[PDB]
Amino acid sequence: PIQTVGRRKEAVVRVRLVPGTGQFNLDGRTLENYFPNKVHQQLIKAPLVTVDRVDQFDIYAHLDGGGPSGQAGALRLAIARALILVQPEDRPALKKAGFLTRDPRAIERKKYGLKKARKAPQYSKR
Amino acid sequence: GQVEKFRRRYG
Amino acid sequence: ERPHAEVVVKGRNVEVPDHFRTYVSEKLSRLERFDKTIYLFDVELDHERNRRQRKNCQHVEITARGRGPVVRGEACADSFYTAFESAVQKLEGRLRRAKDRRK
Amino acid sequence: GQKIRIRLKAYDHEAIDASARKIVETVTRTGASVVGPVPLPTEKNVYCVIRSPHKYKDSREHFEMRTHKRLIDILDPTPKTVDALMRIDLPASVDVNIQ
Amino acid sequence: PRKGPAPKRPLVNDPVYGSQLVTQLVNKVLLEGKKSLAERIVYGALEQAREKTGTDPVVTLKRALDNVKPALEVRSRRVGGATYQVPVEVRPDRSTTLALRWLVNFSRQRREKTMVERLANEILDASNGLGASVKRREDTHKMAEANRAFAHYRW
Amino acid sequence: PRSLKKGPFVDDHLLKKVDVQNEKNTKQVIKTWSRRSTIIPDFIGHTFAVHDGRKHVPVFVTEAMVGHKLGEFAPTRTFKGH
Amino acid sequence: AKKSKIVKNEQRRELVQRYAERRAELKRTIRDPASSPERRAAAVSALQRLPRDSSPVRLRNRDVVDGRPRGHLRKFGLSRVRVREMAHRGELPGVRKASW
Amino acid sequence: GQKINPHGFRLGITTEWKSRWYADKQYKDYVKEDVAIRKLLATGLERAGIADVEIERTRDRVRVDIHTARPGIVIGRRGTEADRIRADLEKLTGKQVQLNILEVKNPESQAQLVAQGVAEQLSNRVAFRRAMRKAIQSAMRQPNVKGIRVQCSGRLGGAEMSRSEFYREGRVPLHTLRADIDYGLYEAKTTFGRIGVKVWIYKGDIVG
RNA sequence: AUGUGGAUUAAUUCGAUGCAACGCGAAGAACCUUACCUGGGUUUGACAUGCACAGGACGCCGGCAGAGAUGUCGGUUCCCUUGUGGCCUGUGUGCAGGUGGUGCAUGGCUGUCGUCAGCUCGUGUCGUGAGAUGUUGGGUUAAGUCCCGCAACGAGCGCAACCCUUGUCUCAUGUUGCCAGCACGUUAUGGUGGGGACUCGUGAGAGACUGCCGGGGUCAACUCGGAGGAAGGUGGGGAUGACGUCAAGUCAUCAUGCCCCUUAUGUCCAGGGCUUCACACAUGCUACAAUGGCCGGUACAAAGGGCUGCGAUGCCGUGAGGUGGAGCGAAUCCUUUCAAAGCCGGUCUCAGUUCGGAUCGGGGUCUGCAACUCGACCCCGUGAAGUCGGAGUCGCUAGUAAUCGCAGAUCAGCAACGCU
Repeated sequence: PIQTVGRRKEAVVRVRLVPGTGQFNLDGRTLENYFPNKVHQQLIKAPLVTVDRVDQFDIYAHLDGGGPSGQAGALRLAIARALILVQPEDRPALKKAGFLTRDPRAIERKKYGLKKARKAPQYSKR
Repeated sequence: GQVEKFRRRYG
Repeated sequence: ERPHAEVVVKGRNVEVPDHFRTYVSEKLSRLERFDKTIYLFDVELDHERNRRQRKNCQHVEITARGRGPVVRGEACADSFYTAFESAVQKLEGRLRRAKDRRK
Repeated sequence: GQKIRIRLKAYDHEAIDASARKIVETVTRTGASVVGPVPLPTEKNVYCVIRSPHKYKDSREHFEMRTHKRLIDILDPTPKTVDALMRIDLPASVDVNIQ
Repeated sequence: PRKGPAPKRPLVNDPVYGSQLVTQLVNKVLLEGKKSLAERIVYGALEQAREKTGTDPVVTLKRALDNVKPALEVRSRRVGGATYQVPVEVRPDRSTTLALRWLVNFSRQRREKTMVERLANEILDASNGLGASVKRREDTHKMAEANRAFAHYRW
Repeated sequence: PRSLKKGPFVDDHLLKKVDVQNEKNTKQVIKTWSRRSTIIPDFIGHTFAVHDGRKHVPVFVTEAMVGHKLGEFAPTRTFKGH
Repeated sequence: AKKSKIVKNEQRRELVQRYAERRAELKRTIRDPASSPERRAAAVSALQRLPRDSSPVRLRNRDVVDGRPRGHLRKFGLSRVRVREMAHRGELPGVRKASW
Repeated sequence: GQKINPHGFRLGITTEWKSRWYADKQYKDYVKEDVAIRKLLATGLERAGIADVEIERTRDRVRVDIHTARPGIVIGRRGTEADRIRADLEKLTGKQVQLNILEVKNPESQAQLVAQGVAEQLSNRVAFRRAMRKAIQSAMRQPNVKGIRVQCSGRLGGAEMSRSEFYREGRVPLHTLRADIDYGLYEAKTTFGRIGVKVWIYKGDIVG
């Protein structure tokens, strides 16, 4: 079977990319009852746009961790990786698009001497 | 003023 | 802005006769005379009270606000009068220089 | 079957590893069933301070007293094997929960 | 950047329209992370314009942008006892950007009871050539005319 | 405040003093150090002296002063203006 | 800080072990329900007759040797300064400077 | 405050602890016990130099090892000193006292002991060049002694200014983690006031 | 709301003073704390430890006096083997104690210029000598990083790297966690047997090195474009603070050289204050509204903490909370199967309002011996100033800023909007 993974700032989701319809399952619901946000829909669908394979591969996945945006990014990453596993030849037009890079923009440690990461207090010269 | 009733509520 | 010079008289631990206050306010008016840009004058009158001292009994820190650049004059002497006058003359150098570079 | 669950605690992974190996060797002697060192997560107790006295709170220093942990589920409790396992002496950075 | 600049961010295309100035628009009207609120405001306003004009709002939007987008602006400098303003040409990137900034910040102080309406009416007004955005752009050109004298600086 | 179920704080020392005074059925000036005692209407004729960190102040009790602590009527801080 | 108040904190802990064990707690067990003699208990008054040092409220967790009475750490029974120094000398179980 | 303890900075990486156990609830107790132990050690013996104090705990027993280059001055030849200390251990509640004394090989390659010898020389009556320089040479003549530093402070010969000047030879890479280091400190008697001492010894590097 | 200055004040403990003091010492001032003030008692003392001498009890349990300190009666009137030991009763004796002063006598410890790239030595020559050269000149560098040169050859502390964390991947891996293929409960549900399959958690380890393609370059450094790769050119963030200055700060974290006290500057106590207020300053929070307020319905996170502690199931109370205790020394249970901003729906229609919440009068809850001075929370009523803010000024280059919420510790309970 097919089983692969994606991750974006504490947004893990496993993916079963079935060869069926474009019917999406997200823990017992669909891409419009979960994620009522067309931008997230676009991010999730753009690999299907890229290979022109909308309504060719069903999905079964589990929501875990992160929020909506991290979940969407990890999802499309995992879908891209599943497509590489189905066939490599689409790869050189994907890293071309960067639908494969695991977004290394994670949170910064809140530091001391501050109010948070970088916003210092109001520096008076008094 | 109603202290007879204050110390019926307070006992 | 003439009484707007925010006087701040103060001494951590000194016998402060209230005619020193007259001295301080007058010597600070003296520079109100030729700088009309003044908001704040935080001032101290400090005393190290060490035994067998190193020639420097009293101490003073002075800082002043101007429109942007702040001024800083520190001094040290045996008593109140040299302290006042010396910090005054250092401020005078600062402020002559500041109003020479202002234009 | 009958089960026995040993939960180990310590501060040094080197010691928890060495002791786990020695213990599982002793279990292996009498043919008693081993599950092995199933890794639990770690604890991270943290206690922030200030470095210096009387002021300078902006300067700080952090510390972290972790506690590594391991579960070793042992089965087939032959009481001879129990008599073997109960009485091993180990490094002192380890404490054990035989239950 | 004493050592050198760095790249610009790769704007996305719109899922609905096919234009990245619209994602630029939502990201310039955004306030306190409510990107989806910006999105729904903008889409509602543009569809209000659609029912106002019977056509796509994007064309009238870019026409308003053609009205309010300068290619010349000011850039000051302190010189010889009296600070001088100077005309400087403006590349199209910052032209569009500052135009949109004008557009939003002079939209906010209108009286349509609601941002979506204020914004939509401002866009229509600028397509027509009436908005305070256009007014300020004309003031900018007025200033450049008053200070053509300082172009030989070439800076 | 001192909730209902607990009952008030009427401390035992001056409780004993007032038991003495009302068993004798005569009322005299009394000196006490207890701001923290709340009031019963048993004290209305009684007279208390109470401390201000510095000295005492004899003060007479009244009906409507109940529900209060005596330190409400002992001034702690002198302030005279500037 | 002062040997006097260090001794006094110790002594208050001992008085606690005497009386707050049972004689300053069973009266709370009296005073919790609705079936109490609070109507006529005066267990409140007998508690007032017990000392003030009955309570742990009058305690103060001082550092076990130095007695810096503020900046206490209950994981160690020590103050921030000695804690620095001895963690810093490597004299504590599994204690080290950290990162994350 | 510039420079942290190299021991405390490399503690979990290169160097190691000096009081090993595990404990969840007896922790405060073990700490007050251990401070009382080290205090009574210093108070029970001072003619000799304790390099370290280290050993551990279990369900019942409370063991110690301890380092000093001159145990002959310390321990009861017949058992006097060790018995007084086992009694001190009974008093402060050890009750199973495996006081297993040990001694070092190279006392000159020990930071704490070199600093204690130096401070002894200072508190005797003595000046600074020959003591300092001769400790430096005594260390550097040995094989693993690949570097050294000394940072004395106090009022040498040369009335009242708190002067401090250092001496060194070899390598002292204190921002380098593969390095092994030994730190050495002292703070005790002298006529005018206190004298303080810090010492660094360098002993190869470590790859593991 | 906090912290200072200033004046009151009986006492408003003490220190902190530009950058580097002023949500500082405070990671918890109702008493305690607390060093301060009134009054009381006390004085080899609240505390140790050493002497000789008288002792066989010390104490401990209940009472009355008492603001308590403290004082007074009844009960226990020890075990060593007789030499006198544990103990204290006292006698004084060595004394013990000091938050009494000097951080400009000091150690330590720290902040700082500054995480800015420099600071120095040996031998060597030059110079009468102070001293210089080396470390200057050309290129390049995150940079005294490196190269081409020469009276300099080299070298050490430094910068960089070995550390952790995050970022991809392989091997092993199966509970307290995944649970696909399976089976069985089916309303609360991975709930239970069952599979290590994806996660996963913890451990070991390859992987990034201008390593490679090409163009420039003393052909040297070095840089400009490419491939792959997850990341590309000190991947990012931390930690790490050269010599040293600032007589920086700290004799109150501690320890300490000197001088002062000792019938009291010590010491045991109850009350009060450190929360005062005609004002000024500095740091922040919620507001000045429609990107909004109100009501209703629905979804996904990580992280930590928990025993004489955490606490729900059922119900009552408007709700603070209230008896009750399952279950947990804990990926199990409490931590809702861990939230809020957000999505959807309805009303409000630009206003001193369904803004805003202060201030104040009520009535109650909880922790504590104790809520007046001087605590938090809840309900009711109260409904103020305030309509985006002057000169000038602070912060921020990427998951950063801006915003919503949560958690922890110090904590009996709280000023926690603070801190991490």
